[PDB]
Amino acid sequence: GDIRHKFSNEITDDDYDYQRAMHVKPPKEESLFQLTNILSSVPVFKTRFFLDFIARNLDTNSAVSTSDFVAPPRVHENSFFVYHSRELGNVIRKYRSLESIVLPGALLTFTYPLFAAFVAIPSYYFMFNAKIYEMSRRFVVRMDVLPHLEMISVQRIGAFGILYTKLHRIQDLEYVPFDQVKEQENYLWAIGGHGVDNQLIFKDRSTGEFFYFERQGVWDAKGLNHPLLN
Amino acid sequence: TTPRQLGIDTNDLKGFLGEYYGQYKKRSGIRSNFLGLDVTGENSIIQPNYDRKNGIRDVIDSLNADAGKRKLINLEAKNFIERVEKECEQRILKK
Amino acid sequence: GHGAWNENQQHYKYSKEEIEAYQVPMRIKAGPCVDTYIPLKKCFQENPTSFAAKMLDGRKGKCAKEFKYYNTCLNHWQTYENNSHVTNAYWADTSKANADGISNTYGGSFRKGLAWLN
Amino acid sequence: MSGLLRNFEKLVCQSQLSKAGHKLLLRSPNSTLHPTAFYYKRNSSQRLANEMDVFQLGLAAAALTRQANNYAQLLDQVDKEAVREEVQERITQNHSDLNVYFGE
Amino acid sequence: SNVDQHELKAEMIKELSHYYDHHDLSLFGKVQHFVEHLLEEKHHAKINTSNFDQKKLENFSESKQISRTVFALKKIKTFNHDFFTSEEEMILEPLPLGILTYGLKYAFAGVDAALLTYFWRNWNFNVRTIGLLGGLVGIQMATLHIPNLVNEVVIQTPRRRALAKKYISAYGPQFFHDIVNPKYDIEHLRHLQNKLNPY
Amino acid sequence: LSKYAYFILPLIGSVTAFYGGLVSAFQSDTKKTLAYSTISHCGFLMVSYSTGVLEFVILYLYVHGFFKAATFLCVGNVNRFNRNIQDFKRMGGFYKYLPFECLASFVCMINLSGLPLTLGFYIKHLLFIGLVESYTLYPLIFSSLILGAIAGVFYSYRLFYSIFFDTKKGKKAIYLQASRIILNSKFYSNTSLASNLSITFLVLISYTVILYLYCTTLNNYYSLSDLKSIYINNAYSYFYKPDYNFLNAVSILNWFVIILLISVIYLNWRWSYYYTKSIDSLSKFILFSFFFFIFSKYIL
Amino acid sequence: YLEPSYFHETFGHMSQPPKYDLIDSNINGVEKKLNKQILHREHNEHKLDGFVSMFKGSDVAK
Ligand SMILES: CCCCCCCCCCCCCCCCCC(=O)OC[C@H](COP(=O)([O-])OCC[N+](C)(C)C)OC(=O)CCCCCCCCCCCCCCCCC
Ligand SMILES: CCCCCCCCCCCCCCCCCC(=O)OC[C@H](COP(=O)([O-])OCC[N+](C)(C)C)OC(=O)CCCCCCCCCCCCCCCCC
Ligand SMILES: CCCCCCCCCCCCCCCCCC(=O)OC[C@H](COP(=O)([O-])OCC[N+](C)(C)C)OC(=O)CCCCCCCCCCCCCCCCC
Ligand SMILES: CCCCCCCCCCCCCCCCCC(=O)OC[C@H](COP(=O)([O-])OCC[N+](C)(C)C)OC(=O)CCCCCCCCCCCCCCCCC
Ligand SMILES: CCCCCCCCCCCCCCCCCC(=O)OC[C@H](COP(=O)([O-])OCC[N+](C)(C)C)OC(=O)CCCCCCCCCCCCCCCCC
Ligand SMILES: CCCCCCCCCCCCCCCCCC(=O)OC[C@H](COP(=O)(O)OCCN)OC(=O)CCCCCCCCCCCCCCCCC
Ligand SMILES: CCCCCCCCCCCCCCCC(=O)OC[C@H](COP(=O)(O)O)OC(=O)CCCCCCCCCCCCCCC
Repeated sequence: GDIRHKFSNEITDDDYDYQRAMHVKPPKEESLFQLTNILSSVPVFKTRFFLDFIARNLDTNSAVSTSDFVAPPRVHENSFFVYHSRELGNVIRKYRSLESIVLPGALLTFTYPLFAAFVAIPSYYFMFNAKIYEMSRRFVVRMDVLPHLEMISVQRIGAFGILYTKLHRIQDLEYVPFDQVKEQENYLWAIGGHGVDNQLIFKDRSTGEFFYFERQGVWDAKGLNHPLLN
Repeated sequence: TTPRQLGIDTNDLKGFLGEYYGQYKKRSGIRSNFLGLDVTGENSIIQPNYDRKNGIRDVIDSLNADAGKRKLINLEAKNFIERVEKECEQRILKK
Repeated sequence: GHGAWNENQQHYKYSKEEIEAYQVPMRIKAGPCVDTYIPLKKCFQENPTSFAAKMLDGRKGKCAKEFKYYNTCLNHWQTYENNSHVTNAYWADTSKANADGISNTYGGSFRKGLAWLN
Repeated sequence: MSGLLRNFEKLVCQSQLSKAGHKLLLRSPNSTLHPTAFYYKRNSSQRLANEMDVFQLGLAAAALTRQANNYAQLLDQVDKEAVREEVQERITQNHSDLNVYFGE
Repeated sequence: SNVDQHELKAEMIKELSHYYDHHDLSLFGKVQHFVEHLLEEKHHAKINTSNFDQKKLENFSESKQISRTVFALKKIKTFNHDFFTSEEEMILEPLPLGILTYGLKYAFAGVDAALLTYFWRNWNFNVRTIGLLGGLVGIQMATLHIPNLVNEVVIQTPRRRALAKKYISAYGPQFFHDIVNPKYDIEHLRHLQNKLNPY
Repeated sequence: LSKYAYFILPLIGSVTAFYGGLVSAFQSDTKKTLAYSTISHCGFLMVSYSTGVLEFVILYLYVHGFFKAATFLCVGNVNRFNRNIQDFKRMGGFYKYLPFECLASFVCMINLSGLPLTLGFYIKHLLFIGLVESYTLYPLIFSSLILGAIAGVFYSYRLFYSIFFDTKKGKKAIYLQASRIILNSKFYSNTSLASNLSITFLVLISYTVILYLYCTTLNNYYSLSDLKSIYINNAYSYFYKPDYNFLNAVSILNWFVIILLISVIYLNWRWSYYYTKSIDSLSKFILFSFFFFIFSKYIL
Repeated sequence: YLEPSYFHETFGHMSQPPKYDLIDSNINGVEKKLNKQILHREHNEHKLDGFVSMFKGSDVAK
């Protein structure tokens, strides 16, 4: 289908190579100034000092997951875990941790803390509260079941990243269809509800508190099949 | 926020502001005809009204008042600096 | 030397005919810096320069001797026009300004924004 | 996980978590794994039986009994009578609450 | 007899510094400003110059003479601003900093900010990391001075020496030696006029 | 010397600015968006004339005309490629098919819509410098002006992103007819070489002329020709020697624009594989900005 | 680079990289000390003179 070879003055892949920065193509050759080429050529990086620095001073392999099955430490000696959040929980934790550094730092650094607060207030109330904060408040970091109490312990991220666990009776749990809450909280689901599952929302009737479960969260087959939850 | 200092330049009072009042002071539009005809101003559909105080008069008066206020502020600042200098000189002398 | 900010190096006041000759825009003619502006314009006319050079030169190159006087006069003119020398003092210390009123006329109505409560 | 000029010897390896029955207990801040005081209502607008369940009443009764026993030990180990009056009043209140809850 | 100008100016400074020498600072900025004012240099209204008399001009080896003439030119410029032309003023001033210096400073700031962000996010705070941060900040602060020193020692220095030689030829060593001597009348220095300036 | 002009020009100008800006921001068609942006800029021009700095009015007129023309040409090329469909709801992934148009539109839009560190920021800055405060309806005038000024960001972002870098929403034929390998050649292009050269030269000349006007007017040495007007507004005082009050007041609008930019950038309206990583990137940006400011101001 | 006004009015004046001349290093000893003190006094007096001149010169233009 290509007829570029029929003309001697036609453009060539050698001419198109400059588009590899703006265009994704599999590698063809390594330039002299690439990081890989520089590291493999310069003998300094081959030094055992640099090699040991790379080996030690960086992300460790211990924290790297090694299996598709995860058994987190039991919250209680008699409880068994059911659900756990991997990435969104960590992201929310880090985001809420900013309240322990930016806020005191902002107070002690900004020339006009009142101006900063006046700017932040409407920012929080529009496009931020429903965006992240309410979703985090209703987010379930981890869920375990205590059979002796016939209860469920739910872990949540609080202000400044503090983690707190609360107990809810299984008899007080109900399923809230997304249709009953979409109109009430359209904005929340509009801008911040993407991370959590829309159709798997539960709430505690006694306390009227919701439970949002991450879409990319790990569930335990045994926990789901346990007779207490069925 | 607080209101800003805006108005006609204090160095150009003789001009846009000056001519506006100068016209009403001159009242040149109701002078006698050069040929001696009994006709004069106020005898046409478009006629002068030099006893009028509406229209842009309010805006001109506001601009003039603002310019005067700014000049007064500058004069008060000058008096303040002179007084501070005099007080410092007196304190130095009385030691 | 030792002249006021409105006077120029030569202490020469230009007449109306001279202003018309070295025609000055009404924007400048309204202010008090005509005497310091005219020498700068004459220097620029004698040594024309590109707009890029004017923008990129912080000392106006050749026409620096007159530009010093012109800049001083312009600073004084704008400061007195906007009453910024008093407004900045009140902003820096409203309480002290009221204690020893720099200008009661401005002090009685000045009110810094609640956001700027340094 | 990530660090610079740091050693992660004390870190729990993911191999143990992947393994089942690893015998690991989690201690986290602000963890309340006991429902005591959840259903303890000092003043009830109606009968406690109507509003609460046998489980809740039993939890409240056990908590009250433990507190009353501890205050009885306080009475036993305390000498001054004036200080003992507060302990006696607290014990009486706990006994009344326990009696009503157990009757329900 | 008459009120001393230096004493009057010192009193006026004490009275009016709050207006023309005050900015808006945060709590940390105010604390730093307080520390600086504690470890400041007092505004000596009067300086006793009757103890150091002079040094004989013959002592210098005609290079210290040029350096002292450079200092005299700086003093003249500081006291009266109409003495020197635009080019001479530019020569006497420190050479303005450039894109290289500014980009180096902001790259240092960026790397430091990235390191702090990483440390906070991973909770990687310890003695070694704190020491590394301190050392890196100190090295960056020391390096930020290097461009200015290089400029002053390479470009400005020969130009200032040439200007000093020109002015020595114009006036004579004893004039700038007298100016260098602190007993020189500051009012006379202010009212001094430059032969080499067309004005 | 017109009382009616004094009362009518600022109010109508500000109302038109707000209306046009918001309608353009909410608009979905390229030509309609440009038309409503033109209405908003006409309102801003009226407000500037009410302020009474003819130099500022001329600068605003020049900037708006040049960059509006350039953006109109770019969107015309986009529409011609999209087969006369001017709505960008059927436009997606056009960055590769119209490479020149993408970057030209980026530059033209950042200049047109008043954005920080752009040639079009100074016109709005001078307008707000010269805005008068003796108006009886000053509250409404100022609020409308602020809303209209901020509205530029939304329409610029929507137009640029939806036209070029959004998911492919157009008909399959539009992409397939041009993606055929047979078309691969040194002459391949979805636009005209003459069109590209004309747009490039227009942008260059507009930049040069705007710089010339800025040097003529806003420089310390005023070198503009006589305007044949004897009315002096004193607005240049706040451009030459601004006070702390106004310097901090402008920061309010600057930070409003900053927050709106952050919203249009980091706000998610649809589920994506990058939701969590986007939140993480927002956190990283916030913390890094804080630390960078700390080091720049205090630690050096 | 050449128009940092936006940065100044949006983030404030950041710390400026060092900029100074080594002319004072030419002289040494009591001479250097006295000259440095005189220069510092002159700088302070110049700032005060500028402030007072700005305040006083309001009536220069008649
Ligand atoms: C009109 C009234 C106006 C009022 C305005 C009020 C403004 C001021 C608001 C103050 C907010 C105070 C926030 C406290 C944050 C801690 C909360 C808490 O207990 O959380 C524990 C949390 C969580 O504790 P944890 O127990 O869950 O776990 C410990 C930490 N991890 C999770 C990592 C294991 O811990 C922290 O976040 C510790 C933070 C320590 C550092 C705090 C200060 C940092 C900023 C210093 C100043 C700025 C930088 C200076 C740099 C100088 C360089 C030379
Ligand atoms: C006193 C009560 C507590 C107040 C807490 C502080 C507000 C809430 C937390 C704000 C965190 C974000 C700080 C970003 C600082 C950026 C640098 C800066 O200008 O700091 C000094 C300035 C203030 O320092 P300043 O007061 O010395 O500045 C001089 C005064 N101005 C600027 C007005 C001329 O910071 C701000 O202006 C911050 C305003 C409040 C922001 C509120 C949240 C909206 C932004 C979302 C986060 C991402 C913002 C990214 C910005 C990137 C750059 C445009
Ligand atoms: C209360 C404090 C005083 C200030 C009062 C005013 C409050 C703020 C009012 C902001 C109104 C902004 C309206 C923008 C409309 C844009 C419409 C558009 O093009 O489509 C949406 C486009 C997106 O278009 P899109 O094409 O990407 O997708 C559209 C998707 N649908 C149709 C489903 C919605 O942009 C946005 O989504 C952004 C707008 C929403 C977020 C607004 C955040 C406001 C933050 C305010 C910060 C205030 C700081 C403090 C100081 C303020 C005063 C100085
Ligand atoms: C086949 C030929 C095709 C046409 C070729 C035309 C080429 C034009 C190239 C330059 C165009 C863009 C110029 C820069 C943008 C405008 C800048 C501006 O406003 O001016 C600032 C400056 C003005 O000067 P200044 O801004 O540097 O300041 C002057 C300083 N004072 C005031 C003190 C004197 O102008 C320019 O730089 C523009 C160039 C000068 C004017 C040239 C006009 C005569 C042209 C002669 C060639 C004729 C060719 C005929 C071909 C016929 C074909 C049929
Ligand atoms: C790398 C890709 C991602 C980058 C995205 C952008 C990140 C923005 C983060 C903002 C955080 C909040 C504000 C804190 C910093 C405020 C800086 C400021 O106001 O300085 C203006 C300053 C004000 O300086 P000034 O006021 O002293 O005077 C400038 C004028 N002259 C030169 C005549 C003295 O303007 C500058 O000169 C800025 C630096 C220009 C040169 C930079 C070269 C590259 C440096 C390395 C890259 C740095 C990237 C980070 C962003 C840099 C922005 C300039
Ligand atoms: C005995 C031996 C002693 C040896 C002593 C010396 C040792 C070497 C010291 C220097 C080198 C340190 C090691 C190299 C890696 C440093 C990485 C770093 O600084 O953090 C990157 C961090 C990544 O994000 P993070 O949230 O931390 O995710 C963790 C992923 N593992 O980044 C972030 O958090 C994001 C920050 C950026 C946010 C958006 C802005 C983008 C631009 C940032 C540029 C920063 C880099 C510098 C350039 C500045 C100018 C642009
Ligand atoms: C005058 C106030 C000025 C601003 C003060 C900011 C304080 C920040 C620290 C707050 C610490 C306590 C948090 C409590 C959370 C909770 O569970 O709060 C829960 C409660 C209850 O909410 P409900 O009534 O809806 O259930 O929150 C409230 O009642 C409202 C308080 C909101 C606090 C928001 C804190 C984040 C601010 C973000 C600003 C914009 C973004 C800035 C950049 C990242």
